[PDB]
Amino acid sequence: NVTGLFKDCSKVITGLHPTQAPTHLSVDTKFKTEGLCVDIPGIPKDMTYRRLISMMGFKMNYQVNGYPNMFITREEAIRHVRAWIGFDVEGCHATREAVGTNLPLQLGFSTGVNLVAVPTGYVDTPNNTDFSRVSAKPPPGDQFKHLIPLMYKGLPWNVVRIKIVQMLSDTLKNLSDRVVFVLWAHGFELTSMKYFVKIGPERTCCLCDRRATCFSTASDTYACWHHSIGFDYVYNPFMIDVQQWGFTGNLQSNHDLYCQVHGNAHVASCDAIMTRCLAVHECFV
Amino acid sequence: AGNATEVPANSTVLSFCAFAVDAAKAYKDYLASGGQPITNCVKMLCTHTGTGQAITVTPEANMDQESFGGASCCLYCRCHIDHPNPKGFCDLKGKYVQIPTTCANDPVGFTLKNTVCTVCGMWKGYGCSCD
Ligand SMILES: CNC(=O)c1ccccc1
Ligand SMILES: [Mg+2]
Ligand SMILES: [Zn+2]
Ligand SMILES: [Zn+2]
Ligand SMILES: [Zn+2]
Ligand SMILES: [Zn+2]
Repeated sequence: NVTGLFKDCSKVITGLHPTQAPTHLSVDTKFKTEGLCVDIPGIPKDMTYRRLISMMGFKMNYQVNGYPNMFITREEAIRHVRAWIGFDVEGCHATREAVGTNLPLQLGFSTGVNLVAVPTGYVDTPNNTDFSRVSAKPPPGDQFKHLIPLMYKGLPWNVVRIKIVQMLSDTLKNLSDRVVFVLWAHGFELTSMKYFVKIGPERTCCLCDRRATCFSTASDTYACWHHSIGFDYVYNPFMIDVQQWGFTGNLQSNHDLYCQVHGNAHVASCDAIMTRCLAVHECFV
Repeated sequence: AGNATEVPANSTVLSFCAFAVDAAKAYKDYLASGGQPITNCVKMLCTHTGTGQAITVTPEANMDQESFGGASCCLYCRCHIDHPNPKGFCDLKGKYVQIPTTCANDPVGFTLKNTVCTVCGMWKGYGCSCD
């Protein structure tokens, strides 16, 4: 029994050396015997490998005192309706040196904002994990023909996460002390969040008494939506998956049951708008 | 396509430490809250007639230790996150780590909490002979 979380997406026909494999599963077959591994002097470590590691399959069901839960109940999301931001990501597929994972390409929000990111992955090396640009291809299809030009109009993630924090801060400073991302089939969005979200115990702003919604790696400091200028990370966000509310079909068909003013332009921000719209109609009518 | 590296028993803890600002504190707090230790480490079949040093190029477990592949005992390697040292490189990946048999249930936690004596090469409190 295995998971897709941290799946090795390289095309290397061998596993890893016992000293370099992150897990027993990833050790090369030559080293395995009786449920354990053996060191084989004469079969050396690899010092040049680059192995793309998949960020699909995160499970945020931790129960740790002092750490808030990311996924909240419908009743708690209702109480924080002013914090609702619809969120959707259109991804691209890993290609050439790797195959088997999706990388964020277009991040859409119910504020109408679309951000294009350079296809970046988590690549294991003999020394560390290297967060770097990877070869990617837009999904095989014609409804994703709008993504083909975006493969060259993307920004590095260090800029993208700064723009997300800036947009959320501009939108939510006068509305709420939190953010609640409103999702439909949260899997890929949660994967995308690894690229711009950090978690931990509840903190206060460095400049005021309001709770911290942002974090800066550069200064190791926390800030509210009012003082997050220059901040790169979303800190302790909340979220909910509208798909899990007992809906039979897809996002568009359920949204169109209540609303006729949000046509499908087939962009990430459009799905994010439809998600928040459906959540409002379902929760308050 | 691709090759699975993990088991479902590690999903919660790896996901939690993968998103944390301070992964080390997150893992210790996870254990303190009753969470299970990270499993699926690279445990070695060895003679147990080794030198007993803490971090070695070959398994060096003695009769009181278990040998493991170093990357599998590193929280930062296990979560695919940044390493805390200024150079950003690992000291366990590429080596073998000898863990006391009494602590073999949580190899990741042991390496996070303990230090290697720079004089004798043994773990402080677990084999370090000098003061
Ligand atoms: C040929 N590839 C493998 O044996 C492998 C297995 C698990 C994780 C990474 C690589
Ligand atoms: Mg979408
Ligand atoms: Zn503030
Ligand atoms: Zn609508
Ligand atoms: Zn490491
Ligand atoms: Zn010593």
